[PDB]
Amino acid sequence: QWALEDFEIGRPLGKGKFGNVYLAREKQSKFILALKVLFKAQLEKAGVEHQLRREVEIQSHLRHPNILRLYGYFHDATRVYLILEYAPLGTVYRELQKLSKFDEQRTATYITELANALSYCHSKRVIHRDIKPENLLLGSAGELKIADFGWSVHLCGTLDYLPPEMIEGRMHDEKVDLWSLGVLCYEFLVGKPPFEANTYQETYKRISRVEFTFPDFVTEGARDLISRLLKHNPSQRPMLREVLEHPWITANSSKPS
Ligand SMILES: CCC(=O)Nc1ccc(C(=O)Nc2ccc(Nc3ncc4c(n3)N(C)c3ccc(C)cc3C(=O)N4C)cc2)cc1
Repeated sequence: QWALEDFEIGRPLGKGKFGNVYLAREKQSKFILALKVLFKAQLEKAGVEHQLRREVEIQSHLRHPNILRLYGYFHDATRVYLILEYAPLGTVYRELQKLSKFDEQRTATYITELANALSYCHSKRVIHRDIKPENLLLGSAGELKIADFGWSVHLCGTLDYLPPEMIEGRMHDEKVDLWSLGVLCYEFLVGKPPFEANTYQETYKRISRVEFTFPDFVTEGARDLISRLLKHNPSQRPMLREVLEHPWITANSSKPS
């Protein structure tokens, strides 16, 4: 059992189409968290009510330090309420806007944390998560959090992290997450994703043909990891544990492996 009157509400942390996210506090415990408010009107008007309920079941049964936790959920008259972990330091995207680009040590550490979280996801038969920087949150210690369990709260950015097999409407694997990592790692180091262009058409062209280059300052190890991940055909992409044990990752990250 949970009800709305069990929570004090503070400010909106994000406003969205399918719903909003609020800072909140359970009244008895005084414990800070977040309350996602989704409108049933707009959930049935995309036929996803039982696509949402699957994600609720997915996220509630995931316990991982780098996955945004789902404590519980309830419904009133017309809205679904998700009781969610609050991440005090905001989106990885914002951090990247401030710093422009990340250094090798933070990048590799973030990539470690994602890879662990994703390996865990793959172990629970969860073969894909979205991990664009806007959908990755930061905990109180700066530790990275996969937050995307549907219906998020945020130039050609839509295409930018999609692998060829998806843009091309072919079948897509657990290897999609590897392409995403490739894209993130590049973005962290460079401050731009690898296939950015002024038109969707051009971005497609570059994704499709895997055409990208590195600025001078990117080191050969970083270049090696990224080139290993950005492969057109997904079966050539390395396994998640080849990422956790890559020379550049172990050399530069703090979180062990
Ligand atoms: C000049 C511009 C600038 O830097 N200006 C600025 C101004 C203000 C701020 C700022 O206080 N931003 C901030 C700080 C903390 C959070 N935490 C958070 N914790 C948990 C969240 C969640 N957000 N929301 C919205 C999600 C967002 C995405 C996804 C996929 C999932 C979630 C989600 O499910 N939950 C539960 C959010 C926002 C930062 C920067």
